[PDB]
Amino acid sequence: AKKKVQNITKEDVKSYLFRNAFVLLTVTAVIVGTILGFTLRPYRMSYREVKYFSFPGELLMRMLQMLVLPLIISSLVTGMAALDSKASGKMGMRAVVYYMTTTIIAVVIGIIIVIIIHPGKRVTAADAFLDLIRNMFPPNLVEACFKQFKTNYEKRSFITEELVPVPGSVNGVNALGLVVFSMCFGFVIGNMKEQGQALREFFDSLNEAIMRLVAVIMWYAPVGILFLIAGKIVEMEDMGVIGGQLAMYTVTVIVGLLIHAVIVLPLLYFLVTRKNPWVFIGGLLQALITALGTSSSSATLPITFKCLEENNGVDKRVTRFVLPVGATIGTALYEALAAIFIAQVNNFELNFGQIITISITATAASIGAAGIPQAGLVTMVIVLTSVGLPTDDITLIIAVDWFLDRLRTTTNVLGDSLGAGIVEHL
Amino acid sequence: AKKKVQNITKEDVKSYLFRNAFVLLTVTAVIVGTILGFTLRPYRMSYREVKYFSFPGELLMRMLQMLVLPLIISSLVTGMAALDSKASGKMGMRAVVYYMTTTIIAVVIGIIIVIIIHPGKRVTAADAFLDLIRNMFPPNLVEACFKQFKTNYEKRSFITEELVPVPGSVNGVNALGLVVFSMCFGFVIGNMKEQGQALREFFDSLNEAIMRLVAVIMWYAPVGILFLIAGKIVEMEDMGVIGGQLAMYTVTVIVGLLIHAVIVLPLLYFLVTRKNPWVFIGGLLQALITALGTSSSSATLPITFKCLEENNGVDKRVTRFVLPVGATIGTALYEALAAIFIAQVNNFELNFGQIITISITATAASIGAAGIPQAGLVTMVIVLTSVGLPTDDITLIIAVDWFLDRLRTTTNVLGDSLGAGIVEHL
Amino acid sequence: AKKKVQNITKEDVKSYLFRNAFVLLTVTAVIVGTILGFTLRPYRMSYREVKYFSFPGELLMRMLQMLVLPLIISSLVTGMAALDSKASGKMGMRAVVYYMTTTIIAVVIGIIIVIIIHPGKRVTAADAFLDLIRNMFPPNLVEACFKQFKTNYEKRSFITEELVPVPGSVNGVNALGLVVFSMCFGFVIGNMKEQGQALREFFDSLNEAIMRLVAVIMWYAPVGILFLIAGKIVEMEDMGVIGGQLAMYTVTVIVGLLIHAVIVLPLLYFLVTRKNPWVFIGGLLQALITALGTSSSSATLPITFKCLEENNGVDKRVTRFVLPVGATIGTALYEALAAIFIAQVNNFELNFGQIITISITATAASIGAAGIPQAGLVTMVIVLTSVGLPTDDITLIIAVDWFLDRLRTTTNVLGDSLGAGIVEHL
Repeated sequence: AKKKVQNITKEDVKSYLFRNAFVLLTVTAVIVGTILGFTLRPYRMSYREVKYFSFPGELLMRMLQMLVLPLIISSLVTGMAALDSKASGKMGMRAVVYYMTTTIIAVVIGIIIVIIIHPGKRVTAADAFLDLIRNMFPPNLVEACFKQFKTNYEKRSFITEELVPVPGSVNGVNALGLVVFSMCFGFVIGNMKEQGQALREFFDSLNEAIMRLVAVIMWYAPVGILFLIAGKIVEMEDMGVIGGQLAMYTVTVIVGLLIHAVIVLPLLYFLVTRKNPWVFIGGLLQALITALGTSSSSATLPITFKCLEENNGVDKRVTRFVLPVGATIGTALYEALAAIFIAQVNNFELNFGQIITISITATAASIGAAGIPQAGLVTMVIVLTSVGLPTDDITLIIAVDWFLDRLRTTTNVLGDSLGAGIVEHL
Repeated sequence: AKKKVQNITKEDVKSYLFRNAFVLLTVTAVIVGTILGFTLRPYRMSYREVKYFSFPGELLMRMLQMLVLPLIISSLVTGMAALDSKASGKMGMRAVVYYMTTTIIAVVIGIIIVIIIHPGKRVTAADAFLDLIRNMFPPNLVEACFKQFKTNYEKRSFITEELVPVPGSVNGVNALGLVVFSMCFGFVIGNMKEQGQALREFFDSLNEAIMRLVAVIMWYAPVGILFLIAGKIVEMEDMGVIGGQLAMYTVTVIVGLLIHAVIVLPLLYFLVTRKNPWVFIGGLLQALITALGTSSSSATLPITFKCLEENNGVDKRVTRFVLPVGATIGTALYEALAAIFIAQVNNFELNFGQIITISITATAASIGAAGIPQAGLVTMVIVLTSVGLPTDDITLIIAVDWFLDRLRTTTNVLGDSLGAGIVEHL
Repeated sequence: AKKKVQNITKEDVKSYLFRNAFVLLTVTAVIVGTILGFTLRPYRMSYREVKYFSFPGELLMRMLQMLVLPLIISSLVTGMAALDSKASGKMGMRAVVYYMTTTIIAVVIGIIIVIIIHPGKRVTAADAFLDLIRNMFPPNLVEACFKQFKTNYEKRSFITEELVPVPGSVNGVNALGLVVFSMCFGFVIGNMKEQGQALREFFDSLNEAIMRLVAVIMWYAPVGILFLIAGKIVEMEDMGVIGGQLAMYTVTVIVGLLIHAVIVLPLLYFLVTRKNPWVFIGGLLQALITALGTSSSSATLPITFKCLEENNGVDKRVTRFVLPVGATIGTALYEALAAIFIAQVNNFELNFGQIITISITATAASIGAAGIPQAGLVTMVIVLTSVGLPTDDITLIIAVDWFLDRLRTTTNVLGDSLGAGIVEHL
């Protein structure tokens, strides 16, 4: 093995460097930012100076929270429009219901994990659920863009001392109502065979425009993350506790992802398929390695097709339509983990009623996240804008997201292949 | 007569039940809601409990006030775009001017009725008219979505004690500026013969999408109205006065609709046509019966064409273009009645200056209301959002709207047929 | 010469009157408004009365600040989309870079002039530049529509007395972020050869719709300006100082425009072309006279083509693509002059840090102003909404804009012809 790399060590790496430039550049940026923040700590310097130095970080944050809304709305509209055309039968509905219930299982197991292990170091619950149910329908799109709905207590109703609710408003970004409206509108427009042809192409072109808008603006990410890390490290005190907290987050996410991959998914596969998933893993290991390496679901998609066609012994007839609609419709688990950790870090009360609300917000946020490989930053922007919490804690959760992205894409390919197998069985 | 129904009484009603399911379901929902509210009155129960019980009612209200804006704007844009194409001559302008002046006569006679009979049991007038004239042009669409313009008095200007005006803003929904901007934009895009072809189809497809969005979401109306009635009945005290007020509203609306149908309209018909409208009624009674039964103007539209073609002795040449543009461009009278009653119920001052403002708001609201048969709820949402008054009083005015809808559609078919006759004469 | 006009004095002026009706009507309206304001000054009359009288002026202002946003966004989107198609090579990028650097030279020379002559009679500068850099990316389009970002000082941070910044928001219109987002989106959609074909036509049709929306609504301008002048003259006291200030503005703008025309532009032409610009002026004087007369760049565009083709001895090959993209992509100088004068009039502090911000705002505002000849009013609305200052001072700066428009169009044709020559040389 070591002899082959000693024979291939010739000076031809420029093509490989250019093909995988983004990951190396962002890793180097993170490393240099951490080094600069550590070495700039002794030099005491003012708050105005730290804002001046760290401006590009929040500038990148501002650009991403520009991109948050049109990206998700247009991508989900396009996906919903394409779902009806490709999945014209009952098996497509079966597949989407299967994927919905699997992601519900993922989010509930994740919330149970975060409740029981505590990674961080009716009075409101009923009100929180009530406000979520109301939040599915904000006043309209314009209000949903910049403020949510939140119940208050005006204390003057009706010898009268009670926790009387009263309507109120809270600023932020209301994705949940927006995302559900987008889902319904996409379903309606996809129900069109010919009447919606003109409308579908315009939204698709807008979707591709937003795709390349995200793509071109992401080349600024290295220096922005560099400066964000450098600015945030020097102003944050007691590095030991934050390091312990980020280590606990890393352990929590890695353990949860592996257990969801290798217990609940094999169990549900064996429940219905009644076959051995180990042979499936042996057949698909090549595709899994390719997904781990490239860290791109779309790039390894033909590899997955060929692997399931030749090695896994899967009938090819079902494969053209279940996989693409499923890909467009484990990300929710990671969103919920990040959101609950962010809520826990800033000493919030963390009631048992808001946990379900943040779980639903996270699972709705990740439906139309992006088609880019490195979608961690945009997803974190989505969830932090939808929940309203401050978005300054990006650095800690993105300092390790490069490996979490490989884990995300490998879990995605496992889930997609097993869904293809289960719909082949049905 | 009774023998025919005794011979047709065979057990084949499922098709008729399915065809007219919506009206029966909503009537049953209203009846059961009234019964439940009456029987739940003795059981004393808390305000939090009543909000919990009545949540689906305001949930339906929230969905309708979502649908209020895109529905009206897109429907009116499509109607204005189609008006220029179908009505390419001076007779189309004559017809639209005729319909505008008839609806002005309707709204003014309605406001005179509500002033003189009082169905309910320069200091501001000039300012109100000034603010309406300013309100035709809000800052822009985004501001018009969620807040209007309202003049205030800051009391500190220029030995200086005067009612000095000062600009201000009031939250709500500004339909009037939005609706007039939509009318102007639709006229401009309809002036295009070929350049606006691409833009027209996109808006038309969006219009059909909103049509079926309203259609699919209306299947939730029965249970929502059930719960709204049940929640509102139990919290409202002194049922006698509210029953008297709703009876007075019913008498007012029915009397006004009949008098506008059988005095002013026949008088203006005889003024120009110089013919006997009684023969017209005899010719069109079949179409009137069909409109009363189906309660759908679009469904009885071919019936109206065939009736005017064969029985009324009307030349067919004019009929393809006057009727459809007129239908798209008595509803304003009912909107004004409901709005003035809602204003009178909550003990508002009801100055002589705001009556013209609410009349103009109502007549602008009903122009692009909907194409659905049961458009009462959406129209009430439109007017209550455009005026800013609370939208909790829907139940009282919709408890009888099933019969008012038949009256509305029969008045609409009378007006459309008489307009077709008058433009045939010209 | 005088004999020819004595022979052409026959009574055929109705065609000329109709062709140039707008300028004569607006000049007559301004004159009559000034006369009415002067003669109504002795008649003392109340503030409510003056608002009643001057309502149509701010009504016109409201309509223009309706038109401000869609006009600029759609026109710039269309221009950016058309730029890539027509300018498919490196010479188009060279031309746009040349025009950008020329307009930067214009705006900087204008700001130096206004600083040195004073036409009117790190604490914030660094903060102002920081807020401008942040302002390129507002939260999103909806927030950018009605409020900007402005830094504040909360005075409670960390024995702690410092000018600590804190984020804040200020209402208005945020064109800069909107305009830069529009530029980027237009570039992205213009990069499409076939995929963006469907999206481009819809935006182009919307652009033409907005064009004729501006055109049709401008027929109301005469009476609106009449009433605005009449209302503003009578309420403004000490006419002498305001007359001196407007005379100083006229001198400043005319001197700056002529010096930018006949020093810096000929110098840069001689630097690269190494030819005599006087022969160029002799060749193009016919086109310059036509531009001065018609005051329309588009109308005299074929005249400019024929003049450069036959008299200036310019190769025709380059001329189809450099001129149109340059026209769509001296106006910035006039915008900056007007904005700095408006800032100076109302006794603002006028720090050395906000001057660059207002210069950048003005130069970004004029990029997608309009294609209409009399675009002064709309441009002033653009700049006053983008800066947030009151928009009541339109009358003083538009009382002479008829001649400034001829100067603007002649400077535009000089610049376009010299750019065509310089790109022919390259």
